Amino acid sequence: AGRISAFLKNAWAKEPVLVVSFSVWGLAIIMPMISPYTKYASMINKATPYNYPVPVRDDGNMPDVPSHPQDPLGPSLDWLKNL
Amino acid sequence: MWFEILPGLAIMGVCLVIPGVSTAYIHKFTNGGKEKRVARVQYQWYLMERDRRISGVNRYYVSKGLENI
Amino acid sequence: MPSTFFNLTMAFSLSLLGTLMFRSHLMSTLLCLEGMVLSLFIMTSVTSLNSNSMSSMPIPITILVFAACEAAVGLALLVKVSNTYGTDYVQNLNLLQC
Amino acid sequence: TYKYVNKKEQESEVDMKSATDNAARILMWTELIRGLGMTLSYLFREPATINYPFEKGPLSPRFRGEHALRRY
Amino acid sequence: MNLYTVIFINILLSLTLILVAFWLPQMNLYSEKANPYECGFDPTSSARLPFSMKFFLVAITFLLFDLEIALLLPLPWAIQTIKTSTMMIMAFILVTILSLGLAYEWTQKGLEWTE
Amino acid sequence: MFFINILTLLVPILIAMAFLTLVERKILGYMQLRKGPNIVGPYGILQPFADAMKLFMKEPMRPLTTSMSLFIIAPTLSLTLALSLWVPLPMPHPLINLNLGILFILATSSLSVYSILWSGWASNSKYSLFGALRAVAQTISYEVTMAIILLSVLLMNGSYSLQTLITTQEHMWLLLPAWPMAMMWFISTLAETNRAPFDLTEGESELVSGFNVEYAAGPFALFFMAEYTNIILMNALTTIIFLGPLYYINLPELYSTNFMMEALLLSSTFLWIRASYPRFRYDQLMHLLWKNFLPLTLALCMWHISLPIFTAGVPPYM
Amino acid sequence: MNNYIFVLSSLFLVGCLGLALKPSPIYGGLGLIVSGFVGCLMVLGFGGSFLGLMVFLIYLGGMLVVFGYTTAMATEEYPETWGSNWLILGFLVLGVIMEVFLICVLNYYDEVGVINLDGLGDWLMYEVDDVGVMLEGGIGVAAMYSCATWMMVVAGWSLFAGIFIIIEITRD
Amino acid sequence: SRAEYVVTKLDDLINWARRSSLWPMTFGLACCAVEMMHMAAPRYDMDRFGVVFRASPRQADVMIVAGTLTNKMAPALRKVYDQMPEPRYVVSMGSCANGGGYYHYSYSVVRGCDRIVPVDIYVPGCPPTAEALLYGILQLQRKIKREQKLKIWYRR
Ligand SMILES: CCCCCCCCCCCCO[C@@H]1O[C@H](CO)[C@@H](O[C@H]2O[C@H](CO)[C@@H](O)[C@H](O)[C@H]2O)[C@H](O)[C@H]1O
Ligand SMILES: CCCCCCCCCCCCO[C@@H]1O[C@H](CO)[C@@H](O[C@H]2O[C@H](CO)[C@@H](O)[C@H](O)[C@H]2O)[C@H](O)[C@H]1O
Ligand SMILES: CCCCCCCCCCCCO[C@@H]1O[C@H](CO)[C@@H](O[C@H]2O[C@H](CO)[C@@H](O)[C@H](O)[C@H]2O)[C@H](O)[C@H]1O
Ligand SMILES: CCCCCCCCCCCCO[C@@H]1O[C@H](CO)[C@@H](O[C@H]2O[C@H](CO)[C@@H](O)[C@H](O)[C@H]2O)[C@H](O)[C@H]1O
Ligand SMILES: C/C=C(/C)[C@H](O)[C@H](C)/C=C(C)/C=C/C/C(C)=C/Cc1[nH]c(OC)c(OC)c(=O)c1C
Ligand code: SF4
Repeated sequence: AGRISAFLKNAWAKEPVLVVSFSVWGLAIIMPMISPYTKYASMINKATPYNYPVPVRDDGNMPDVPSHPQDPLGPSLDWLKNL
Repeated sequence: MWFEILPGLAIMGVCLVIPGVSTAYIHKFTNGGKEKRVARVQYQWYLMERDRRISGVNRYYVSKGLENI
Repeated sequence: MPSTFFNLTMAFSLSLLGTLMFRSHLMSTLLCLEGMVLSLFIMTSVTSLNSNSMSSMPIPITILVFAACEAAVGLALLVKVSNTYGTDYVQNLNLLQC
Repeated sequence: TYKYVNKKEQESEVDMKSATDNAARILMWTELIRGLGMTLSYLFREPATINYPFEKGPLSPRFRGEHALRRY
Repeated sequence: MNLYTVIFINILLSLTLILVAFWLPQMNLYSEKANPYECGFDPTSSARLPFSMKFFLVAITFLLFDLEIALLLPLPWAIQTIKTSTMMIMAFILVTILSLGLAYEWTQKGLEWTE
Repeated sequence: MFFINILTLLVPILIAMAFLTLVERKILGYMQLRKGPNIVGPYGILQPFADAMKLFMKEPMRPLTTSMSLFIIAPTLSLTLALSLWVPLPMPHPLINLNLGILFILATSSLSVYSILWSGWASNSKYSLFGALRAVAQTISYEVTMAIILLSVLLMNGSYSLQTLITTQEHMWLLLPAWPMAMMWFISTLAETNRAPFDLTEGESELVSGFNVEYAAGPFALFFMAEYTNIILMNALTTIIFLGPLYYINLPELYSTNFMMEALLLSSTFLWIRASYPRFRYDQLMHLLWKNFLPLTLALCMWHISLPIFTAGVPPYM
Repeated sequence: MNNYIFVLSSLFLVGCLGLALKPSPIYGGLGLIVSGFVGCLMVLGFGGSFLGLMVFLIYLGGMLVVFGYTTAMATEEYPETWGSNWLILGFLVLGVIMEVFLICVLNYYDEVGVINLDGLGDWLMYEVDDVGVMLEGGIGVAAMYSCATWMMVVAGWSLFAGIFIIIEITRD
Repeated sequence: SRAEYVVTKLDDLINWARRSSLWPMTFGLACCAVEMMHMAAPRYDMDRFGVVFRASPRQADVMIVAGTLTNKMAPALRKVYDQMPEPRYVVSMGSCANGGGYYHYSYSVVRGCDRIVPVDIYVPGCPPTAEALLYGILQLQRKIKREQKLKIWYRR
């Protein structure tokens, strides 16, 4: 706890490439854990529509599936417009 | 003096702009005054092939608008 | 596709003939083991592309991954064979008959 | 009398202020940028060239050149 | 087709300059002109003899690291997956074992050239 | 109309390559307190054409110990790959539009190392073999980091298409979010192109001329045209990737003019660098790249993998 | 253009014939580059792209190393070339005769099964999603980071262990 | 005739290219080679005449013999000269090279480099001043200017 500071100052003086390399390596593993945006990375990738959204046959027990795309139901990308 | 380097540096400059300008214009001259269509994925290639078929002159860049229906 | 696999498969056979028919250098026999990896990789790549099986396209990469390791391990051994007799001739590797 | 050209081991302590200076020297290539500066300054100096054969290098009256036989 | 045309055009220029270089000059061949160069004296031995490679271990370590490039080059497509946590974890580990492999070789004097 | 488009690429480049030889000799001149060429034409502008003509009237060499097939192939390959590296470059619209342009540049660049290897080996001379085995050592040095550096930059770009870098840099140079990789990228390009302080394959001081010591006349001219074309291309590539020129869809002429100014400036820094530094030792080139750049590049690869994830800044696929 | 793929696979075949006759590893490394390049063009013709350029990239770095090892360990005074020895020169020529014979023969006794010279080109691409977007081989290869993560574990471990393996093999 | 005129101007064209690109071989023997380095120095800047030193005799046009030629070095000088591609020119610079100079009567000195190679221009001095060498170099360009190879081929 006291010797480490001496070592770190020593390495930082004479080996900054490695001190920078470990810091950036370790800073890259923390930043996803604590950022409040890491969750959107999946969401934005899931919100990109490559395949055709094949419609489903409306039996009659679908009260939360839009009929027309401009219906007030279904997944919405407002969180992405205002992101 | 040092500005006597410029006569060669200016030639080299003119030479390096001919590639970019000539290619941009040649693309417009061979694509009906439009940028050469880029096709990265199969979907875009399909659009060009459809445009080539409905043009009437077998060229994808001869667009047909509401005149045609 | 039919004509391509026949030519690719015969390409693999020629390298298997090359590997099984030694000459002097051990390095030359190592290059035939890379002729075989290249033939197999191209067959797998064409098979997967023709059948549209995207989930099999990882496999051709692993073949290259596990083919380099052999090339590395093969070259590492070739260094030890050269450090002993000063060449890589196979005819020198014959002490073990007795 | 003699002097040391490459002796300096009167070792000091690496302060955090000084360690960060050594690192910036190493990471930012500062002394290599100083050398780039010296050749940039020379680019805007007047060249020392003379326009031979229209200009000639200076010579003195003692200059030993080609031989000759003189008269009275 | 364009990409085939432009490269034949490149090849034909390189060929065309090669032909002019050999059939245009006036050539005067004799043995002492066409001997190998070695700073003014005769070579003491052919140049085909073994040439020790003092960095051979790094050479084969280049192969192993070269194939580990082949595993990282799909990443631009991989960051398009829904399974972002998985993609990232696999990426971090892959780069970390390449680094751990590099550290071991560095500390074993593996990066040093054999004397 | 496509053949005319090759002319307006391969000819301006070749003219620009030649004058780079003149700009090199005059910038090196004034940096050394002299004038460089200025007699052969107004300020030497004809000096490049004199050197070319003289080299193609010089007797070509066919050494008795040489392997002629590869001896001839090597310079031909050298100049072909130098010109072929140019066809995908977007300025701002490329001659050949490739989805994986960056890999085409990586793969073409690597294959050009074999012109050094084959020529040196085919010369069957000791100094040419020393030069070839430095080409092997130099490539093993910079190859691993150079590819990974590109990977790091392309995770902000989204693809291996070169034309998509124009759109990535619409509002900002990639030099800012990436100046550590640009610094490491720039040094790699000096190693890729055998440029001082990394002219180890040639290295006139230690090897008389390295790989091309047995080459004279027009075959030797082709090697140089290749060397100086690559300088422009690698700096042209660095201008696209990191110093994104202004692109307005209505003013494609603006992008080319700005692209040229930055490519000329970066090409000058190669000439500036050659006048300023001593030459590396080729064992120390490996240590520079493997013990400094590589540890940093792996960390930056891991930094830039995570960076789009925790800022939700993943580039689009298209 | 209907013979295009057939010619590339024919060139690939020769490159491995020349390779099998095993001249000096300087030329054996030259055949692998040209076969590597030819084979790269085949994977491109069939619609690949990432797989084509990778096998070309990987074999460019492999032959660089192999060249360094040839000049140090597998070089003799008079390196052999395909024309160096009359006997090898015989089997390279004869080898090309055989393929011109095998293709012509096997084409005579089936006409469609193996070699269908009558129909070269008609059967290169079978299907293709004409309105697709996500079809590059890179997407399939990139599945190692999500779906076939097991592929990458064994691949990464293979390379990781290899560093330890070679350092011990070459150790003094 | 018209063809004989065209051949004349083609002769000037090829000469001009050889006049304007003389690449001397990096090669000096003794004190005369120090003054050859001064001619490359800024004040005279031979580079401004298109004169570039190249190390390899294959890439060199001109061999400047700048110092004493001893018997031990005589075969080696001839060998690098033979390996110069043609056309090729020799400038003999200094008394030592010109005729032995201060060592003419030495048992170990070649009494003039022109016993070993053909010499185009002789530059007197011990050493010649850098201008004297420069005058000699520029006197070699005028010699090339008077070259008449193509015209003589026409009259064969
Ligand atoms: C038949 C046409 C079809 C193509 C044929 C070629 C297929 C590829 C074969 C590769 C192997 C060559 O097979 C070759 O066999 C010969 C014996 O004949 C052996 O070669 C050995 O003996 C021969 C004969 O004296 C020597 O010339 C040679 O230097 C020596 O190494 C090797 O083991 C192998 O190099
Ligand atoms: C042996 C070698 C080992 C050394 C290397 C170790 C690397 C370990 C890296 C751990 C980092 C994983 O970091 C983890 O990222 C994921 C996604 O990226 C985050 O996960 C978050 O985002 C995802 C999508 O992005 C959401 O779907 C999820 O619900 C949410 O939790 C986690 O909150 C964070 O903890
Ligand atoms: C490295 C060496 C590479 C050389 C490789 C060989 C290149 C030449 C390719 C030979 C392959 C067959 O090449 C050609 O194929 C076509 C169709 O594809 C055959 O068939 C063609 O003619 C037949 C009639 O015979 C018709 O049905 C039709 O016009 C066409 O199918 C031709 O008879 C043959 O000439
Ligand atoms: C002792 C030596 C071995 C120790 C080291 C190896 C440890 C294992 C690490 C690799 C883990 C792979 O983990 C495995 O991933 C696959 C996909 O990637 C998951 O499998 C999944 O595949 C696809 C995902 O699209 C689904 O269609 C499928 O239904 C589902 O099971 C498994 O549920 C998980 O177990
Ligand atoms: C690099 C390119 C250039 C244009 C350079 O500017 C200059 C012009 C070339 C130089 C320096 C040498 C040219 C020829 C040569 C080999 C000289 C012999 C020599 N060389 C010495 O040192 C270098 C000596 O040192 C005491 C000597 O005694 C002797 C006798
Ligand atoms: S002539 Fe004079 S200056 Fe020249 S080498 Fe001889 S002694 Fe030295």
